[PDB]
Amino acid sequence: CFEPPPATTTQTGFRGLSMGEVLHPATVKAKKERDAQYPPALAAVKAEGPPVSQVYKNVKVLGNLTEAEFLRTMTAITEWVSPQEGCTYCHDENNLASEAKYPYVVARRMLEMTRAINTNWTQHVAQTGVTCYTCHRGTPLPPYVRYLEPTLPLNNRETPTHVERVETRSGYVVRLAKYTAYSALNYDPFTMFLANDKRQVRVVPQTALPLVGVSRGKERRPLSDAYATFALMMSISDSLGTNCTFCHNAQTFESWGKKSTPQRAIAWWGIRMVRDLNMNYLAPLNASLPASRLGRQGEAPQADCRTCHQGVTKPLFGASRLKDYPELGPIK
Amino acid sequence: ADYQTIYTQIQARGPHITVSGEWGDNDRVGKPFYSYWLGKIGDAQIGPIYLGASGIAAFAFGSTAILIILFNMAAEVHFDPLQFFRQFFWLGLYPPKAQYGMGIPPLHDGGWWLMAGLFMTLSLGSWWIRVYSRARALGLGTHIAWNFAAAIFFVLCIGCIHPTLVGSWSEGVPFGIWPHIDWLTAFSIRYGNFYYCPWHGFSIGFAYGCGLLFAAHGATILAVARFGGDREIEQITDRGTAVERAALFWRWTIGFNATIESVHRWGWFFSLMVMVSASVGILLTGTFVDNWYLWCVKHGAAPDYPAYLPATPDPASLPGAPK
Amino acid sequence: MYHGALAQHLDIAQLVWYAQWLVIWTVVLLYLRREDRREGYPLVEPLGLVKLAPEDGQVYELPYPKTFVLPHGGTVTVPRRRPETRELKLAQTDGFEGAPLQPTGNPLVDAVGPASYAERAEVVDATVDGKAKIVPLRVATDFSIAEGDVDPRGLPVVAADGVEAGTVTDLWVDRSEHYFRYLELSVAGSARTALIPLGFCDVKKDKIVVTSILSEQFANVPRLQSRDQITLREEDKVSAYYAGGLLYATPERAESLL
Amino acid sequence: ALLSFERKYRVRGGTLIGGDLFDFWVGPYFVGFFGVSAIFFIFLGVSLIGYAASQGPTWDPFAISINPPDLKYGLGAAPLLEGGFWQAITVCALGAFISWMLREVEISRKLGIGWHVPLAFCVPIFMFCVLQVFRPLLLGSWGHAFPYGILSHLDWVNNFGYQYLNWHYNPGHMSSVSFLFVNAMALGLHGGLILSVANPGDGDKVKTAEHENQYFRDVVGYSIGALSIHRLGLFLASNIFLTGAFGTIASGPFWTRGWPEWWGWWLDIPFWS
Ligand code: BCB
Ligand code: BCB
Ligand code: BCB
Ligand SMILES: C/C=C1/c2cc3[nH]c4c(c3C)C(=O)[C@H](C(=O)OC)c4c3nc(cc4[nH]c(cc(n2)[C@@H]1C)c(C(C)=O)c4C)[C@@H](C)[C@@H]3CCC(=O)OC/C=C(/C)CCC[C@H](C)CCC[C@H](C)CCCC(C)C
Ligand SMILES: C/C=C1/c2cc3[nH]c4c(c3C)C(=O)[C@H](C(=O)OC)c4c3nc(cc4[nH]c(cc(n2)[C@@H]1C)c(C(C)=O)c4C)[C@@H](C)[C@@H]3CCC(=O)OC/C=C(\C)CCC[C@H](C)CCC[C@H](C)CCCC(C)C
Ligand SMILES: CC(C)=CCC/C(C)=C/CC/C(C)=C/CC/C(C)=C/CC/C(C)=C/CC/C(C)=C/CC/C(C)=C/CC1=C(C)C(=O)c2ccccc2C1=O
Ligand code: HEC
Ligand code: HEC
Ligand code: HEC
Ligand code: HEC
Ligand SMILES: CC(C)=CCC/C(C)=C/C=C/C(C)=C/C=C/C(C)=C/C=C\C=C(C)\C=C\C=C(/C)CC/C=C(/C)CCCC(C)C
Ligand SMILES: CCCCCCCCCCCC[N+](C)(C)[O-]
Ligand SMILES: CCCCCCCCCCCC[N+](C)(C)[O-]
Ligand SMILES: CCCCCCCCCCCC[N+](C)(C)[O-]
Ligand SMILES: [Fe+3]
Repeated sequence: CFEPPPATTTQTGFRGLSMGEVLHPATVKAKKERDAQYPPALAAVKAEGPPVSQVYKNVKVLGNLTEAEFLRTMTAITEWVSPQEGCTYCHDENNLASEAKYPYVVARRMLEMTRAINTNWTQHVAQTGVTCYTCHRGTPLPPYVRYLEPTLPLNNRETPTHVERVETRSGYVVRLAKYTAYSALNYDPFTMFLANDKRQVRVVPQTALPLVGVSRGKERRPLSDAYATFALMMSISDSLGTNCTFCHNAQTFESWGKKSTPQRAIAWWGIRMVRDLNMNYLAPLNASLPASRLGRQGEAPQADCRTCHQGVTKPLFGASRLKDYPELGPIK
Repeated sequence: ADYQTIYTQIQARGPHITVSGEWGDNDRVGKPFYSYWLGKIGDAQIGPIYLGASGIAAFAFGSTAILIILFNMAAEVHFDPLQFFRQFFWLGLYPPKAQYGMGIPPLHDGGWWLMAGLFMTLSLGSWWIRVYSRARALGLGTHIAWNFAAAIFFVLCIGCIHPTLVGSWSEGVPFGIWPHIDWLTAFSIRYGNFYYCPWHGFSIGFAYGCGLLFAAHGATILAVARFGGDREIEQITDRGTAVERAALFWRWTIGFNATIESVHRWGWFFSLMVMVSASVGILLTGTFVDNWYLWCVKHGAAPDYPAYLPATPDPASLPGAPK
Repeated sequence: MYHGALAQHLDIAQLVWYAQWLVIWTVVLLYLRREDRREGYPLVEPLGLVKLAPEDGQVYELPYPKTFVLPHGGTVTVPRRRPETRELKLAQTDGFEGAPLQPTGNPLVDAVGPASYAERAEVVDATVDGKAKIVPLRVATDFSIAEGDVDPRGLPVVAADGVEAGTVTDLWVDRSEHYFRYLELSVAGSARTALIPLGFCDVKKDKIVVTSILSEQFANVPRLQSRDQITLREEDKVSAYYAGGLLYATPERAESLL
Repeated sequence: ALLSFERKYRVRGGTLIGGDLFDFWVGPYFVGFFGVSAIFFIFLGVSLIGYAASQGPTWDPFAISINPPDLKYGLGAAPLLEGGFWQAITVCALGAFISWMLREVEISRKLGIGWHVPLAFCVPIFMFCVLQVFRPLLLGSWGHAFPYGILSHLDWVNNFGYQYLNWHYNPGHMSSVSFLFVNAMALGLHGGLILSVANPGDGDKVKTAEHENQYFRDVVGYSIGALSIHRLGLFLASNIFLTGAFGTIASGPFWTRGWPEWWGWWLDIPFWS
């Protein structure tokens, strides 16, 4: 039922406003240990010999690396994505230039996506960056992805209940609730807001009085947009293991300036980045995936805030490998 | 200590009294029975109950509304009885999610909600008639009915008057445990934080005052139960030492006092004002104010605070930012 | 353009704000606070001598009289002139305006301070249909003690000093509300009866404990006019008597507890 | 000066401390020792509010705000301008409230009535302590307490709630809200009823105790009775804070997640998961 004291608390607004984090140490420790499994950087290698564009036969992304540099990458990729499966997950034992296994082609696009993240989305990932490990955590299927309908459990490494299974219709409300921090909000924030750029998150008017011409009847946004934004915010908070005051002074959710923390701006960039990733890198990959990876509408698994963050306000508590693997970005 | 104020030490039994009303004396059904444990903290007699036309009409319409809600709820769990009990709190009947304006919504998107709203409203009106006419039948003033009227009026405000004034049924209160709760935040978020709505403030002021008054009034009467202060009607018409001491306790404490009758006017007025203030607030919201916080800023009332972590510009307004 | 805007930086909600305060203060000041004054007004000063004309504020603070049509005949009008006639056996402890008064005699018999009774009608409170409301069980023979509960009839009454002071002979019940309000008891060694409000009674299974007065003080409990019914003023006299004991039964009860 | 019936009650005695020294009235007000301590604390607190408010940005009453210290000062004294004034004012508040309660017991003793009213007044004093003292002790800073300002204290209630994503799902809150609602409803019913019996209108005659019970038996099939509704009303009102205090104390010290998630004890039973 309850969590024993003490609680760790932080301050994120002026004194007296009750803004800041409330954290259970046990829970933080369990997440710290889970995230400390991040494999350490492989030892640096001397840049020696010709570029692998001249040495190997089918190297389209990593072509400016030397042989030892490139094989160091391939070791790191195997550690991050398929340590249990090994190099043969993506490769033919007898022909390392064969694209015959689908993980090869996907991994190539993932290489491009990852460098895109570290080069074009520094407004969100800063100097910390991502690697394949950030999402994959040592398995080819990342533990936290989303379909065009809610699935349970959130961690696909756990085995679903009959009711949790997406085909059991009697369990839909619970599948939806657990994605919105157990609220009864009747909206799926992922397909509404993170799958594409079609919907506006902001719903609150920016004037005191209602403007004539947007304020009556069918000119009005339905109230459901406000439910939906709230649902997105429940989901976002739960995905970072935090509460609203991490980003907002609830005195005025819609105001910036002194009424928002810098984390709110970073979160804003995060919404745009996730949209780019899903629309332009992850959703097109239903062409290249087996039918057992796709959802009930032939969609590929896509990313939300939890995919990288897994319940922590900084993924892997700020761990970085950017300086150790320049080939993953940023790219000049 | 006066143990009588905690519970009845020695209970009494006697023949059941029936005060005759101008009509309906035969529509009292049931046989009275007595509960000894109830009788410790209250009156031991349960029943009979009057059973007029308006009361049955209320039960009729109410059950219809309940049934429409429960059926839609069960549809939400594909009629699995076990998941229905599990998920009961999270199940609901929703007004339209899409913007149809004031057009009648499809049954699958708000029509059933509108239906359940109609029958609940009829049930409330029917019960109101019961509350009113029962008073006149027994030769009593209609004070309760006018308080109850304000409470019904507030429900109509959040249920359909405010939707029709802004012109969208999408703004009604859903039916269900958690979902009617969720509406409060969706609404407050839409209209710019309800803490900054002065009529929220008024309503809360009166609601808190109802707690203050009933704690204070209840405590006062119990403190003068030894002189019979609970027999309030005859203390109104013939002031006894009970109400003299009650009046002097307050006068010597706060500097002024009520009478045994006027304290009930105070209480009645405070109760009424919870609902009247709430209704003015909803009637103004959406029709004439869009963001209550900005409205308080416009009129120079909102507090401001220093930044703690750095002030943060809206990134969407920086040059070259994506949409 | 804006819904709710008016000329020169006014909006409708701003006006309603003012109106709402005006409504509140009107009801509170001009209505409720005058209703509050239908008892005990006009106030009493160190002699209000101006018999020729009333002072203006005393007229302004009062509501128009209202008349209650009583259920068994009669009318009461409030507010009205009701000075307290009876001589009070109290003396001013000082010259200051709000210095306390001191009892000169025995305050329980003299009915001052917490022992004071109100001057209610010397009238028996009545049921809907005219009968006496508060009657002992010997008269109210269709009323019983509920099965479960001590029948106190026969039990002794122990006073504050631990002395048995009498024996409970009957319970008086409210026939309108089905609720016992007094015990009747014979005071031992005095050949009379006394009534006790239940609220002063600790009903145990072998005794009735009564901490408000001493055993000897049961002798001077106000007596009733009739044996089998009580008037509203008598109810006040009886109830007040024990309450006066809370402060007066012993010299130490009026002084500070610390 | 005095109500027509007041003089016979204006007797000596009933104090808790000081005997005759403070046993007197000033106008309608009884004084007593706690009258004196109350005025002391009120004067001190209002002075500190005034001094603190003048060192602040504005004089608009809606925007003045005396705030507690930053969390980093833990449970220690903080500099006057940045939390100290809040600390001082808080102590005056507690002095004033407790004095006020104890003054009411003295008034109760003199009149020979029950102490029920100061008893009831303990509940809101207790709730104030839950918010400003006990819960900040359990968390380790006075910084978690609420600020003194007409509108600013609402911003604290606001953010405090959203620190647990949706406070409405707090079970102690649900209980508290339910008592606030039913208490306001009962007071309307009780006041409505009494007025309806004494004021039938039309020169009709005033009704009776039996009419009171007949009305509620007729409408809802039960009537709790005259004395009992007053006991129930005190019970209902008191439980607004008595049950609410658990939902407040729990948040932070005994629960750090959102309050909706707390209901997983029900939703996630394996039997129907
Ligand atoms: C946990 C949640 C709380 C809360 C949540 C809350 C909300 C959500 C709202 C209020 C509102 C109010 N609160 Mg607040 N509050 C207040 C006082 C107030 C008033 C400004 C106002 C109406 C109160 C009322 O009518 O009650 C009933 C009592 C009555 C009717 C008797 C009259 C009391 C009088 C009107 C109070 C005036 C007090 C003075 C302004 C302050 C004292 C000044 C000094 C210098 C003498 C005090 C004095 C305290 C203390 C000492 O704890 C307190 C604590 C809390 N409030 C907690 C922090 N309160 C409302 C408001 O409009 O604020 C702007 C409002 O909407
Ligand atoms: C984040 C969102 C919040 C919010 C959102 C909110 C909204 C949107 C509205 C309120 C309203 C109100 N809020 Mg507020 N609120 C309140 C208190 C209050 C109430 C005093 C007031 C009136 C509601 C009421 O009494 O309904 C209880 C009584 C009701 C609902 C009447 C029911 C009567 C009916 C006849 C009953 C009959 C039922 C049938 C028997 C059953 C049949 C059913 C079947 C057929 C299905 C406090 C004390 C606080 C604190 C401490 O923070 C707070 C904070 C919040 N409120 C946050 C700001 N609140 C109302 C208001 O005043 O707005 C100006 C309002 O409209
Ligand atoms: C977004 C955040 C929200 C929120 C956050 C919230 C928090 C954080 C807390 C509450 C609490 C409470 N909320 Mg809740 N809330 C409530 C109702 C309530 C109250 C019933 C309850 C107790 C308030 C309290 O502690 O007063 C405090 C009042 C006090 C202490 C009175 C002190 C008086 C003092 C002894 C004397 C003062 C004297 C003056 C200074 C003297 C001046 C007088 C002059 C005239 C001379 C309603 C009805 C609603 C609706 C309709 O939505 C609502 C929504 C919300 N609440 C939003 C969801 N609420 C409290 C609770 O119980 O939670 C379980 C609480 O801690
Ligand atoms: C500030 C003003 C307050 C206020 C005022 C007032 N509120 C009143 C009156 C006043 C003056 C009445 O005169 C009337 C009444 O009659 O009281 C005895 C009444 C009402 N307020 C109810 C509920 C409510 N008030 C709420 C709030 C506020 N109100 C605000 C706070 C809330 C909240 C907070 O959500 C709720 C849920 C119902 C009990 C009742 C209507 C039943 C009905 O409309 O029928 C609807 C028809 C049905 C079939 C529903 C059946 C179930 C219900 C519980 C009815 C069952 C009764 C039945 C007799 C049981 C038999 C038992 C028997 C076998 C032993
Ligand atoms: C469930 C229990 C209920 C309940 C019960 C009862 N309520 C009682 C009694 C009972 C039984 C009394 O016997 C007593 C009284 O006599 O009635 C006239 C009283 C009283 N209830 C008051 C206020 C009240 N009740 C509230 C709530 C409930 N009550 C709940 C609902 C609320 C809110 C917010 O809800 C308020 C504001 C005062 C009017 C009065 C105390 C006067 C005082 O204490 O004098 C002493 C103090 C002063 C005169 C001023 C002191 C100034 C300090 C030093 C400096 C200010 C500091 C302050 C903290 C700053 C705050 C700023 C602000 C904007 C944040
Ligand atoms: C200057 C100096 C040295 C003075 C010394 C003396 C001294 C200690 C003075 C104190 C000065 C102070 C601090 C005064 C402030 C007084 C205060 C706190 C007033 C608060 C008033 C408020 C807002 C009350 C809210 C409650 C309210 C709306 C009450 C209105 C209705 C009333 C009067 C209710 C009280 C009341 C109740 C509850 C009954 O049940 C009852 C039953 C039968 C008869 C009368 C009554 C009755 O009067
Ligand atoms: C999927 C996540 C892979 C795992 C595990 C391994 N490799 Fe890989 N490899 C992968 C891709 C998508 C590519 C193409 C790279 C590009 O820039 O286009 C490669 C390439 C190679 C090569 C060069 C082969 C050639 O074209 O001649 C070699 C030699 C190679 N990979 C070796 C290698 C080893 C030894 C691995 C286990 C340590 C390994 N790879 C894992 C995808 C994936
Ligand atoms: C989150 C932003 C990711 C990062 C960074 C990387 N990957 Fe990824 N990958 C991600 C998703 C959501 C998916 C879809 C689920 C799926 O299993 O397809 C994938 C998929 C792959 C695959 C295919 C594996 C399979 O389907 O069995 C491979 C081989 C893969 N990803 C490799 C890979 C590499 C090498 C990465 C770093 C260069 C990398 N991914 C980053 C999410 C994310
Ligand atoms: C940071 C990681 C956040 C947390 C935790 C919460 N919110 Fe949020 N919110 C955040 C951003 C970046 C934005 C802007 C979205 C955009 O695309 O522009 C928002 C927006 C809102 C809004 C809408 C405000 C408007 O202008 O209409 C609301 C009402 C809101 N947020 C509320 C809210 C609540 C209640 C939260 C805790 C449950 C919450 N947010 C968390 C960033 C972050
Ligand atoms: C991997 C591709 C990510 C996805 C998807 C999302 N985030 Fe992220 N975030 C990521 C990194 C590598 C970092 C850097 C950590 C650091 O040390 O700077 C972040 C940072 C944030 C922050 C800043 C938190 C802070 O303490 O300063 C926030 C508020 C944040 N992220 C929010 C957020 C949201 C709301 C997302 C979904 C829209 C989201 N992130 C996705 C990596 C990735
Ligand atoms: C002209 C026509 C077509 C349109 C106008 C129709 C009209 C007047 C519509 C009005 C609609 C209104 C007033 C809607 C208001 C709805 C509101 C305020 C709903 C609020 C809360 C609902 C709740 C809590 C319902 C929960 C439902 C359940 C728990 C299932 C029902 C079962 C029950 C046992 C009910 C118990 C409720 C409670 C006593 C515990
Ligand atoms: C809008 C509510 C309409 C409900 C209609 C059904 C109620 C019937 C009223 C009968 C009243 C008869 N009467 C006056 C003798 O009590
Ligand atoms: C609980 C919300 C209370 C907010 C109170 C704000 C009221 C502002 C009214 C302003 C009156 C108009 N004017 C001219 C003085 O600005
Ligand atoms: C926010 C709700 C406002 C409620 C206002 C009720 C306050 C009662 C004022 C009592 C005034 C006393 N007196 C003697 C000056 O009339
Ligand atoms: Fe009463």
